[PDB]
Amino acid sequence: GTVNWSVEDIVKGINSNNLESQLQATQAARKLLSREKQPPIDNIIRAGLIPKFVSFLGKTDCSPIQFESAWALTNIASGTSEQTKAVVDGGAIPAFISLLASPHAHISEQAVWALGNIAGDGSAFRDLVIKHGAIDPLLALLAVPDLSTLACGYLRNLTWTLSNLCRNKNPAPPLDAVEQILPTLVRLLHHNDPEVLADSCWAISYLTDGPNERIEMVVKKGVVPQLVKLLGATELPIVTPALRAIGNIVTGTDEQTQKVIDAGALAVFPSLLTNPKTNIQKEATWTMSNITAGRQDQIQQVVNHGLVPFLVGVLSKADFKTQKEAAWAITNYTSGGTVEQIVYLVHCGIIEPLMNLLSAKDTKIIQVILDAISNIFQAAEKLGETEKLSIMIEECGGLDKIEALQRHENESVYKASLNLIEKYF
Amino acid sequence: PKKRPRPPKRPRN
Repeated sequence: GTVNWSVEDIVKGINSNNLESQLQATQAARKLLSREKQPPIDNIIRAGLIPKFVSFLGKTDCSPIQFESAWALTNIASGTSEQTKAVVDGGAIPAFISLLASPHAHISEQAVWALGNIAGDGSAFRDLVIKHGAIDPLLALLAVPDLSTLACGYLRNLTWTLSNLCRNKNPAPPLDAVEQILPTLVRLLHHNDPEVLADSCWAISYLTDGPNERIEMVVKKGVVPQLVKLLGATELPIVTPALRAIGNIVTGTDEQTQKVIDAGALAVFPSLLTNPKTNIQKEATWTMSNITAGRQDQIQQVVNHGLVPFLVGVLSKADFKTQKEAAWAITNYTSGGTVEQIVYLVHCGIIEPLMNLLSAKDTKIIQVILDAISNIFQAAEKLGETEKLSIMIEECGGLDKIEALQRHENESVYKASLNLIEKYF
Repeated sequence: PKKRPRPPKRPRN
């Protein structure tokens, strides 16, 4: 009935003075913009229909046209920043925030969806949606004794829109808004729907990606144990944002990193550091590098959980970026660790892969590996076993690497290599 | 030892 309409017919129907003809034309526009294959968003915009849809959003007497217009504008705001800006310029933000209070659940759901698309464009439209006062009705939609009584799709769309209101930086979301949203985020983080859990973990990862003050706002709510529990989840869509948030949290203070450790996160890294997905391995190794850059008792906790063998393994075989993160972890371990801990590191078989990685075409990992080498040699000097070490490095073909690096382009590279071969070989 | 650093829109179909 309203399928395969032309934009000219849609315009002719919406420009009529017949609410039913306008409704049919708006539904035709919705069906047109709901097509997976090249929806004619720009044609609809050029036609000048966004203002008419935004006006229809306010016709409470005709809820069907409200729903159809919300759907159409949602799909126009789902595209480019210019198309989302066209939606916003029509005055759709306050209209959607008003629709949030609709007695019809499908209309309020579509308004949540549209506002999520608008806030996901970037920090500017996000903060504008917040200034128009969307957070209060959004959270009110979730003010129920048990979230399980809400419809699955409804709760998922609300969780995702809230995640987008926590998303993007430069600037990060307003502090008062984050404080307003966090308790509902904790509630959702304790929900049982994997989609809700994944979106809530993404929201927490967004909120934790920044200065230690934001990380502290998050950690004070006590979500770290639940983040670790979800880190042990089987659904990768959940593990990814959980690991991202844990890593973000360990980028901060030693006390926040210790909060992460106390929740039992390390017990999960034996799997994360051998995870078949390369992104998970890289994120876990980067988190491990930021943990090895912490206090000595935290390095000792890393040792106790048997994670040094896993770092050795990742260094021996893994995607090169994960190997670079592992080299950073090793250098931090050797820079902040004790002599006993560095001796343990050597006894775990770090030297051979550390040497083998010195033949890479990335100067930075070369510098990192050479710095770790120097630290291990210093710890050996404190024991008088420098010679034994030197012999190990020679036996695995490392001295050849350092000598060939003496003739390298970068300055600090050949400087450190020459220092090594002069002071120990 | 230093700590280092490292769907926005959805259509309804």
